[PDB]
Amino acid sequence: GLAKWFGSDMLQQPLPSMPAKVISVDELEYRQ
Amino acid sequence: GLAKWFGSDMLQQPLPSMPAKVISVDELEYRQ
Amino acid sequence: TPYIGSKISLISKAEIRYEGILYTIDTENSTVALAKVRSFGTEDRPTDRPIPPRDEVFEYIIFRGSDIKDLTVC
Amino acid sequence: TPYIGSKISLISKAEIRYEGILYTIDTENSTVALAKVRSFGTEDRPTDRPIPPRDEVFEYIIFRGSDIKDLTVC
Repeated sequence: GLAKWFGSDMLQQPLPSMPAKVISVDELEYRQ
Repeated sequence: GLAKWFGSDMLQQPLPSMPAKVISVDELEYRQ
Repeated sequence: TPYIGSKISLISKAEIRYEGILYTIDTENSTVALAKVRSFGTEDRPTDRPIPPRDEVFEYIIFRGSDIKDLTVC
Repeated sequence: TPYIGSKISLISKAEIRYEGILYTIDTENSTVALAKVRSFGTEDRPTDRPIPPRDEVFEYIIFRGSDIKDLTVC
C-alpha cells in the first residue's frame, strides 16, 4: 500500500517507533 | 480554573512536560 | 488531594467517566493529561444518550478544565 | 526516493498540500508521521472548497496511505 510512495529498502529496515497517540476528550466523545 | 480540582502546592511545583500533540489529517481537515 | 501519578476518576460534562493515571498538567492552557485511560461510559448517570463501557485502553487523553464535571482520586 | 528525516511534500485527497519532515512509518497500519508540518492549502489545485495557507506549525501529523493523493521529496 505504502510501497507506492516509498522504496522497497525503506519499508524493510528498522524504523523509529511512532509517537504516542495523544487524543483529546473532544474527539473521543464526538466520534465514538 | 484547575484549582477547583487540584491542590495549591501542586499547581506551583515543576510539572512534567506535556506529551507532543499528535494530530491526524482527518481531524485537521475536518475541523479547520 | 491529587498528585502526579495518582489514579484519577474523571466525569466529563457528557456524564462519561474515565479512569487513568495523572501524567501531568498544563496550567497555561488549563489542560490535564491522563495516561492508560479507559472509558466507563455514562453508567448510572441519567442521560438520553447512554454510553456503555469501552474495552480499549488509550495511551493519553487530554482534558480541558471546562470538560470536567467532576474529578476525584481513587 | 524518500528517507527518514527527508523533507516531504504531501498532497491529501482534499487537494491540501503539506510540508514536513518524515519522522517514521508504520507499515502495519499503513500510516505516515510527518514532523514540523505546515498546511499550504489547495493552492492552484481546482476545487469548490478552496483553502489558503495556514501559518501554524504542527508538531506531528499522521497520514494514512489512503489519505495520500501524492507524495514527493523536496
